[PDB]
Amino acid sequence: ELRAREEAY
Amino acid sequence: IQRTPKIQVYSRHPAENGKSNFLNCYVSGFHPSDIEVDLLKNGERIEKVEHSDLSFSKDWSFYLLYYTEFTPTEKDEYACRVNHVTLSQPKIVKWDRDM
Amino acid sequence: GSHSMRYFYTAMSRPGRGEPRFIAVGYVDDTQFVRFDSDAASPRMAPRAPWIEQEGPEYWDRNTQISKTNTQTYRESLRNLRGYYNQSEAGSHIIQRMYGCDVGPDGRLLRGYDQSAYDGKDYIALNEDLSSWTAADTAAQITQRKWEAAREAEQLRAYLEGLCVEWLRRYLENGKETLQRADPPKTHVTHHPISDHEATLRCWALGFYPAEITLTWQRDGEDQTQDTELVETRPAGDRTFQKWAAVVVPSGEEQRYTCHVQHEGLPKPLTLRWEP
Ligand code: NA
Repeated sequence: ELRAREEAY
Repeated sequence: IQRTPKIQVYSRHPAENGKSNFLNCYVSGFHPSDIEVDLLKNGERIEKVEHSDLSFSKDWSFYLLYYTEFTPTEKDEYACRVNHVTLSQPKIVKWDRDM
Repeated sequence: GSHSMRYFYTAMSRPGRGEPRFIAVGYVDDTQFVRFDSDAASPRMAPRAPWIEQEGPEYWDRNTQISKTNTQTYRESLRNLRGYYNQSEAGSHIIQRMYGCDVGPDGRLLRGYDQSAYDGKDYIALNEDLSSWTAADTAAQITQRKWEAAREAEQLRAYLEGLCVEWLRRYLENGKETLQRADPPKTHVTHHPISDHEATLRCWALGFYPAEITLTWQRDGEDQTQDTELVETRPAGDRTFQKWAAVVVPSGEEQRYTCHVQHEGLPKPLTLRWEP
């Protein structure tokens, strides 16, 4: 299961 | 900084003339990810070769497996041809049947 | 014993050839189980192991949407890192990210991971505490400050201690007949003459899973590490792996040499010698 809602670099 | 591919050419199962097998070209250790890989039968490109999904190792270098079903014979010569930005010309690695 | 889940992201710009490509692949231990490719005719999270196929439509839609959103977010990130390094619009650049969790035999979190690279060099990584960052350089410090302001480490920790271990435990049960089965290597020793002076002894290990293995040559019981040619472990294509180790031996001294094999699938470690 992937991690959702990643912040951009 | 760029890294040149390592190349291994080998069969899935121990090779037996006349019996179906898989021919593998495993390319690894390279960066960046763009790479051109052909499998050759007597010098000619084999059509419809499959490959694995792009992934990478702990040191961030990429690896891919190119493979096709084949039936080895005594006459036939197999090879893997690889081009990459690090290579002036394509590298040809022959399937060393006996190992 | 212990087990891991990892996702591997690669985002690659290609100026003049469209928008950056985003690829994601997921593994449990040494078994790939999902893939996503933004270049696909219709991009979707797709199964790559039979035991993940039983997940329902909600799973596939949710992981597909996350991957489609990541395609956009990683395009933003590539634009940002190009600026942090003062790079032109003309070059191709790559962000790579690996994240996931290790669990013990009882399913408890052993350690979490989140690590990133830019053009093949370490860029920023979550520390083992799952609460602070290590930045490689002053560009990565910009990402660090952004992620500290957003409390992103707290989001990673929540994922790694929660969803990551929960779904890894689910996958391990659903795929237990393969993921929790270790297949031992099939082994043999070959002899390749070089000259009247020397021959090569090669120790083979075939068809093992997982990839972790130890192959060593000894001479009179002493490890021959400096003299052993050790090929990189390589996939067979049927989930199993292959490896060999070789040593050049003086003619007639072959019986002083032993090959030692250690692998989780073996009842006991193997000791092999050439059998003419
Ligand atoms: Na080239």
